[PDB]
Amino acid sequence: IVMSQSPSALPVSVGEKVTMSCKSSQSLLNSRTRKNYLAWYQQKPGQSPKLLIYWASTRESGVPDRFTGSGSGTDFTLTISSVQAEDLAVYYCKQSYNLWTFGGGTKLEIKRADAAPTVSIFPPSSEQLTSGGASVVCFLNNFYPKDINVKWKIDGSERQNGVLNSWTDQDSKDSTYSMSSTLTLTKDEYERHNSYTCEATHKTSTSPIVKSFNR
Amino acid sequence: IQLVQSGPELKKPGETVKISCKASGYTFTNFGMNWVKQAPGKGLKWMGWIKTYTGEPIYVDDFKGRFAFSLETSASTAYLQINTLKNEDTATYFCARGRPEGYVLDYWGQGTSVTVSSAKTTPPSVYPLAPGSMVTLGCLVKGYFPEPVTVTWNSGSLSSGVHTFPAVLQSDLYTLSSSVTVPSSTWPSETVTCNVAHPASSTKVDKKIVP
Ligand SMILES: O=c1[nH]cnc2c1ncn2[C@@H]1O[C@H](CO)[C@@H](O)[C@H]1O
Repeated sequence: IVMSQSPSALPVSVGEKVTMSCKSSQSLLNSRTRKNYLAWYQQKPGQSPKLLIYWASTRESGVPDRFTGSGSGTDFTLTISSVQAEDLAVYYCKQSYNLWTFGGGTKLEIKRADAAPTVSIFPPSSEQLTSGGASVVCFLNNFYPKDINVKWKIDGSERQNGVLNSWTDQDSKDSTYSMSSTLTLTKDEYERHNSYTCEATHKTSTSPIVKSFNR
Repeated sequence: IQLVQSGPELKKPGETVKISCKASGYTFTNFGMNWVKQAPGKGLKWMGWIKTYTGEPIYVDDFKGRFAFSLETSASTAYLQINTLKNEDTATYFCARGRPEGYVLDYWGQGTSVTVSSAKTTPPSVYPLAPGSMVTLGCLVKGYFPEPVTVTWNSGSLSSGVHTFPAVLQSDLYTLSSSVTVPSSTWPSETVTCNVAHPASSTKVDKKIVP
């Protein structure tokens, strides 16, 4: 019994109406009790999940009125009539027809104007080189939407191994995303090449945003 | 009704861990106790439950063999025992009570973090990130264990234009980077320093960013 949620992320504006869907691979309706065994849970960062809706459409005590669940059989929906700041969370559907299985979750994010990444590239520090290591670091800061790709090139050739990547969550202040990418090699390897390039691909630019340093 | 779980766990591969979950405010044996796994950046995975009345446990296929649910009913405590740990076991584990009206997980514990690594406690190396209208600086905090490290800029005085990237665990050690953006007219004129702390190793490091 597989639970499938879409979209995986959902850009919203405060105050507007939001809808997210859950589909089951098999019907969740108990004919014997005309009961659809499908619940909705909210999980904000760092917190434990919280039950919002059960039996597909019954609101848990205390849960505000702007949350409604609907649907039946294999197609279900969670609606937030007017979205508040306090509602940005991950929402999970969970079936309890046959065992208790969660869907993959839909994350609410704040929409805003598209922003191209600011790309910075940093040579290794003198103090790291004295240790024998050498990390080249690329920051892709304050972009929107969240999808982005980064490519490293050394002396004009694409490099894939040694690359470590990290992604922030949406920033609470300007609603943008950021990415860090670290290329780790030895001092000797680093001193063999001359040109280090970090190239970003993002929907705000028809060409890659490239930044580099020599030597 | 409250469910309180035990504290975070650090383990090497192969060992066992036992997590507890103490329940209060309700008749313990009237409701099932459930365990849910959540890997760091992933979703929720129901693991199974145990009937508190009769003590029989039920495991989903992925959790058969190595995992043990147990109870001490007189103390209203449920236990999760994970034997032969792997790195894929690194996750937060929640206990949660099952309410039969709805068949839902209505009250949850706060979660217990388990990290599996062959690393021993290791202090980080901290390195400045210097370039080459606005200028972006950074610090690289590399090769430490366990989490957390904390990073501030100018002893906390620098607030906006700062963000810190989530640590990633690669080859049993963590690495993270911080970023600060300041007006190009203010650096290197006004000094910028990253303050890094690693409590597990009592490490405190202040690193000035120089051009
Ligand atoms: O806490 C619990 N966790 C999991 N299953 C439970 C719990 N309590 C009752 N049931 C079981 O859920 C079935 C319907 O999905 C019921 O038949 C019951 O045996």
